[PDB]
Amino acid sequence: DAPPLTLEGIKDRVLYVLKLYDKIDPEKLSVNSHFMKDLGLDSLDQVEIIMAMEDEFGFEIPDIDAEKLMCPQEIVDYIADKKDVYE
Amino acid sequence: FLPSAAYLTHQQKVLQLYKRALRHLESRCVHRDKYRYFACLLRARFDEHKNEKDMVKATQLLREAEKEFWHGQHPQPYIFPESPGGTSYERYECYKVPEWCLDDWHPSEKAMYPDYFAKREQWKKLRRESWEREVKQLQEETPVGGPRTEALPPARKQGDLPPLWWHIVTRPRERP
Amino acid sequence: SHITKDMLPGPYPKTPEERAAAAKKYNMRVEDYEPYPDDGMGYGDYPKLPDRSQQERDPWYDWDHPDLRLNWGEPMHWDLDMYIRNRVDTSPTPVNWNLMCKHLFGFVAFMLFMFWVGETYPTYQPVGPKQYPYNNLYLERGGDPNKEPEPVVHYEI
Amino acid sequence: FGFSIVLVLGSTFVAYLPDYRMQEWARREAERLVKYREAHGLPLMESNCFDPSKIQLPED
Amino acid sequence: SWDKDVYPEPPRRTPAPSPQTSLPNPITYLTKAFDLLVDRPVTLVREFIERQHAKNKYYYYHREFRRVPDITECHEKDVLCMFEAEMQWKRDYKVDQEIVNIIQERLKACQQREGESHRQNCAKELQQFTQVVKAYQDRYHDLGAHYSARKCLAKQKQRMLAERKATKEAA
Amino acid sequence: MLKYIIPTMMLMPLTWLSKNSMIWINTTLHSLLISLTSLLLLNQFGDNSLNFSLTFFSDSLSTPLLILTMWLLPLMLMASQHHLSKENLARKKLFISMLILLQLFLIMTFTATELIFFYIMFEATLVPTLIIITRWGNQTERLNAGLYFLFYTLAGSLPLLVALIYIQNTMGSLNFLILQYWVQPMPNSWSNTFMWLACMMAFMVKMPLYGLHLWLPKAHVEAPIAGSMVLAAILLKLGGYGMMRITLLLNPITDFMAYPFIMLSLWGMIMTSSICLRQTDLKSLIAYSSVSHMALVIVAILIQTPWSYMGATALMIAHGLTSSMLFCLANSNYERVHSRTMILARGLQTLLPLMAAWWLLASLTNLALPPSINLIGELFVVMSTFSWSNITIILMGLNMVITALYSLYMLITTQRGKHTHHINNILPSFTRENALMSLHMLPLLLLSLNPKIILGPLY
Amino acid sequence: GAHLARRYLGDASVEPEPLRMPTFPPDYGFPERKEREMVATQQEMNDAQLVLQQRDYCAHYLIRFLKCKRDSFPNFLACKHEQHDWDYCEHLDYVKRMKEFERERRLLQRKKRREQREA
Amino acid sequence: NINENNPFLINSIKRLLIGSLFAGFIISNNIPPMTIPQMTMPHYLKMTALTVTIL
Amino acid sequence: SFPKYEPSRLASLPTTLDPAEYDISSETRKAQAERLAIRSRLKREYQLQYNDPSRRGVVEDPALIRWTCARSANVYPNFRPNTKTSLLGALFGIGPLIFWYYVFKTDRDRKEKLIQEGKLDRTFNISY
Amino acid sequence: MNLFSSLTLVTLILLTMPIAAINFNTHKFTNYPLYVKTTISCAFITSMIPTMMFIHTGQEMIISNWHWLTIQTLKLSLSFKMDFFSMMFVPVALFVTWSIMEFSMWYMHSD
Amino acid sequence: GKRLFIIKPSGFYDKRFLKLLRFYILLTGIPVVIGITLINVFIGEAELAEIPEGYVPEHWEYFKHPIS
Amino acid sequence: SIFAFTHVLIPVWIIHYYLKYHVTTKPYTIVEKKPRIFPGDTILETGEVIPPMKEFPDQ
Repeated sequence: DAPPLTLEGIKDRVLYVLKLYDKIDPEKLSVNSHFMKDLGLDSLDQVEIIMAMEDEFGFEIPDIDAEKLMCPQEIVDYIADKKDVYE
Repeated sequence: FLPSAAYLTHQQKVLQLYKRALRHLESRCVHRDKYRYFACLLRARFDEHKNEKDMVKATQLLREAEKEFWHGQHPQPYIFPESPGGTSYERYECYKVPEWCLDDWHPSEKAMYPDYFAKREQWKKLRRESWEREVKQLQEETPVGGPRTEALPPARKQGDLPPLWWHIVTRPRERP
Repeated sequence: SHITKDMLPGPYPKTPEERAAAAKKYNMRVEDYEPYPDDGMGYGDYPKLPDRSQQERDPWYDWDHPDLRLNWGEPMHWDLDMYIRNRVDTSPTPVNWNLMCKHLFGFVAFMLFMFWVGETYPTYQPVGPKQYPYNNLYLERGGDPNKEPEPVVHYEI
Repeated sequence: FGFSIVLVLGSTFVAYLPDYRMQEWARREAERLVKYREAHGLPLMESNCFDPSKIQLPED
Repeated sequence: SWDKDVYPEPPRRTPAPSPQTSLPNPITYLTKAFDLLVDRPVTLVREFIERQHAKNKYYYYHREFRRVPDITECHEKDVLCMFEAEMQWKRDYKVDQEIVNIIQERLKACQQREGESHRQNCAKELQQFTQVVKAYQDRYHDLGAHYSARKCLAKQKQRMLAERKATKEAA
Repeated sequence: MLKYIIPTMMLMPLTWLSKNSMIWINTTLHSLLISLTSLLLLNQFGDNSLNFSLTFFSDSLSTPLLILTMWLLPLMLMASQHHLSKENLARKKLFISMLILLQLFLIMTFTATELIFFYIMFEATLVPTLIIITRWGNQTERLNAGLYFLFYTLAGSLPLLVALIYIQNTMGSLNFLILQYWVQPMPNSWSNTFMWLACMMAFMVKMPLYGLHLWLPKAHVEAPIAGSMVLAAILLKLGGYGMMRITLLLNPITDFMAYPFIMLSLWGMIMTSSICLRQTDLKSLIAYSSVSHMALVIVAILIQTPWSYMGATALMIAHGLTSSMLFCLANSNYERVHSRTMILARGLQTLLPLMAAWWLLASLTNLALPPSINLIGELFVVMSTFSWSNITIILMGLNMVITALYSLYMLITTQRGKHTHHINNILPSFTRENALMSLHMLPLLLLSLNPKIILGPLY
Repeated sequence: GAHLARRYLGDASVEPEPLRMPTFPPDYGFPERKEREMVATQQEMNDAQLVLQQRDYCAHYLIRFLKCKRDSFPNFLACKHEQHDWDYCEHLDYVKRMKEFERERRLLQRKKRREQREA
Repeated sequence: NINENNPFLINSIKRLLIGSLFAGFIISNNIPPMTIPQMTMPHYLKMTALTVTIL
Repeated sequence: SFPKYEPSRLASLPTTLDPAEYDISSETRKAQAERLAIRSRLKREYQLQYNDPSRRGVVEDPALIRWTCARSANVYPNFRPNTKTSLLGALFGIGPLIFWYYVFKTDRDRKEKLIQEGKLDRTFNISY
Repeated sequence: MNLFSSLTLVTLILLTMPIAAINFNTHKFTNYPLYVKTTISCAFITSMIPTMMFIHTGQEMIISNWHWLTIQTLKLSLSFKMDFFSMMFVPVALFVTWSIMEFSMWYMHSD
Repeated sequence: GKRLFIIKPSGFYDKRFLKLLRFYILLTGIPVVIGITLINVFIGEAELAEIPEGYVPEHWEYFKHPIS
Repeated sequence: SIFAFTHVLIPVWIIHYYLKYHVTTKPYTIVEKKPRIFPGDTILETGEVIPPMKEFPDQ
């Protein structure tokens, strides 16, 4: 049981599995770029995205916190709060 | 029943029903790709009348949705091993010692670890430095007599740390 | 120091007095203070609560006491000792309750009935007795050393 | 003066002491009497611990 | 040493193992190394100890007692008579319980020696067991807690009066 | 025995003519040397009891309990600081000397030939205990507790005096031997019924039985640790000792007239183990544990088997040690957090780490740990009552299940799962606390090795 | 089997109820045939420490197998054919018990139906 | 993070499958026979074990 | 499409099919607003007395103290012995006691009669 | 015979020493699990041999001493027997538990 | 660059108590066991002879162990 | 191999010192269950034979 975690590696993994999902564009997908406001995809597929991150990293995130992710940088904020991802 | 809002909205309620049904269909359906098929079938069922704004017909459909969820739910939902009810669910709560303690040691054993206790002394000085004036004035000036929420405002005013941070900054590692 | 008047003597009448008092003292809504009422069983003027309360109260609210499911200010339900998680799980069961106990009692009664029908109706393969030669293993049973050697032998077939 | 002279000394003092409530005496006395009873033909543990020659029962 | 006429050891039987093996014999090498590594040095230390025993010697005795007469030979109250009588009876009661213990130890030893064949070669010991315990059950049993000696003798009168009326009705 | 009494007299002006900050060591050292000389008593053999200085004699009903008192004194003398160190010199010395005088009347009670001398030293055991609990109770109903205490114990034990005087001037003297060796069996008229009911009702009050038991738990939970331990262990086991003595008379009627107390005792045993399943206030559970054990003891004395008496005296000694220790653990937790309730002080596996070992050990000795003396006592009581009747074993085993259940509840609720992380005043455990844990759980394990010392005179 | 099925479904007569096996008298379809060798030598049987419900027929074969199994222990698969012979002898013993049951069955059948036809 | 380069666990699994392939026969072979075996079965009563497991 | 899920004393009714969380009135949302105000003020004073560095003892929780004084010794005032209280008292106290009294008299009379027959199986029955 | 009784009692008593080792520890032994694993291995390899004696010939025995509280007409002592079940049962459990000692070195390494 | 700060409760008072306990049983445990061993191996136990003719013994000379 | 030395000699020496002398002075101590003789056996102790088992036949 030794998983190593860091900031930019998990930023890479979150950004990677957002890039792999199809109906977004890989062109204008910044690190801090929104979900609803600029990409334009709706709420329901956003919660399917949240489902993808939960199914990847091995812990549920709650519905109280599921309202407010909205961009990949804030997602990396909340996951780094979960696993305490600093040195 | 939630910190910021006094209650959950109906769009929020529809969304939580969506996540619950999708989770139990994960638990129901092995092999993961027929899962993917059935999940898009479920998403199609929510696409069937997604663009209607009869709020009373919407909550009628929501009641029948709760009925059709409870009819075919799964007995043991696949919950992750840090979730409530999970396989761990604060496994190492054994090894989670609070940080108000560790200072009731002996000065020999304190002298075995010099630098961490020197930096802990300057942390504690950071705590007592800006505890009274800024934090207490921001909590007895900017709130109303009835607070009416629980999200506390940050210290945007001038200087030091946002108020009441000790037992929230200083929580343990969740895997020691 | 603590005031004697934060305790709870007397019952709930009248409707101004105890209702305003219990709302101000138990930190609740005025009408949602419901006493028991005066069944005479003691019980004071302490509120009635919906009594299930512990495998409810969703864990993601993140209150103070992380396993007791408390909030530091609460009417502190009367049967709380009978309700802390590890004691009584009143979660909603996925079927019913009547239908649960009907299936359980039916299966237990069915297996005990077929046990009885089995008890009256044994199995046997076509088998003779175990032939024991020395007067049915006599002088190696419980005793009678020289009292009654009683002749019973087996015959070749 | 609670352990090193009290507890351990009490442990030695109740470790061995006389035959507490006359035990090993009773072992050796029972051995001699059963050797006697099975040598001299008499029945071991005769009933009627007092002799019924020394009784005057009430009659009718 | 221990008295063998009261602890009856039955005649020994031991067969000689006769191979008819060519592996051969783990237990022989085992017991050779066992004798040479365990039995010799412990015997050397024990012989050293027994020479230390034979340096100077002690004795201990059996505390023999007399026979004070009787409890049917004391009067109404006479506490100084009954004290002798009932401590005599209580010493009899202690040694009588130890007799029952010795019979039970004999029965355990008979059961273990004959192994898987219980129901032969333990007849005499079970018969003398039921005799001694029929004596004990009839004599000292149902007197409860505060035995002095007197409740035993009231039982004695009661039992022999029962058998008197029994032989009168069946005489 | 008089060489065991007179230095307890001379130990009383010790605290008086020792100056301040020097009394403590003196009282500890000298009462422990008295405990050695106490354990020197054990000369008892075979035929008789050892009888001398005509008022005095020792059975093995009296030797182990007497050693229990003369060993539980200095343990308590050490135990009762940190709650009166900040009190004054005069009240400190008065407290200590009051405990010593309490010990003196206890030993006078346990070596009583004459039963009138026994009754005088019985209520002499009563009178300082009230002053202790009422002056240093450190709660607010201690006043009512002492009042209930004295009126229950007196008014139950009062007509016992009249019955004993009636015995004294209808038969002759009250030497226990001349109570024995002379006792005529008394028939079943109604006056014999009242005399038996008087003596048994007085000690039913003292044990308590079930119907008179709220006497005790208020007096336990509103007392200092010294009065609580002496109260529980020494007073209740003194009531049992006195019943074991006085039951030698009135034998041929107590079979006829001692049914309904068995039924009250067993149903009270189950109800007491059930009421200590669901209370708060950690201090109270050990009091109701004591009531459960003493109800079982009362069953053991109403039946009259030597198996029952050996199990009775073993149950007395073992539960005295166990309940006294677990009271001391409850006091240590309450001095860590000034609460007296239970659910506030959760956690405590992490912090105070080897305190958990002593909670484990005390609670398993309450559990009937499988070689423990508690198990030996309860087992022989269950054997003897099964010989009494073949149906009583349901209540005994249901007692065993619920006893294990509340013991485990006490273990895994007070000291298991989560520190409540708003506490920040609990220290590491001092050396004195671990010293008292050791002074409780060495003699119980040594008696677990060789227990044939402490079984009854019906050996 | 099918006899069990007939005994529970059809008549209860023609199947003899078990563990009360001798109902017809002996030496009746025998006449003058019994030897019952039983060459286990009962004294040596009891001096051997065989278990009850093992002091049975063919026990001399068991004695042979115990002799070779004592005498050749670390030989792991030497003693085969003696215990094989004991298996075969007890197979024949089971065959003899089956012969007893079907003798009793056919006696009850043919006898009682001849009797209750002509009566 | 699939990793089983452990000498400890391959020792333990190794020696327990050793005990789970041979040692049942090492036990069952030279048991002291303390019962009487049946051993005379009909058809479809010794085959019933393998029949039920295969179906 | 369901049998509509009756509750029980144990099978608690979950928050989905209430259906009281559908006909939301004015005082429902007013009650939720005031209920959040209550929880807000209590967590505010809690977090004030929870993050103080001068704080030594426990946070001195008044509601647990109040419930302890309720369950422990405020049972008896108030109390009047009514029909219900007295009848349930005389049932739960005397009833099982008199039941066990009858069963123990039954077994003891059977045993005394059987040993007065003379044929008790006291073949050896020593430890009584 | 001396050998059978002596080896079964030392297979009992070699399951006593590590409790004495932590009771005389007053240290942090980083090899105390290795100690317990090797004393378990030694106990099994000394316990398999008396079972081999049992199936070679037998000599099927009970040992008992150290009586305590021999109160009324019974007595009870430390008394235990080695027969069929008590003989062949033990080395199976020792082998199983030695494997679990290995696996609990690995699985429970990081606590 | 991998090892962390694991928060421990404390160990100082606990190991202090256990060390004082083991040393202060050791202080007169070892002389006690050495003494009882020297007694019952270098003076011997006793002998089981019968009461000789015309001899009266005292209340000792009845016990195996010599400190008994 | 100081470990092998202590853990297979010192309790072995103490227990075999414990199993001759003290425990055999206890009289009804350890008892063997007897080996099982055969008709083709003799006796190691004094030496006296048993007549063998009789005729086999009908195999």
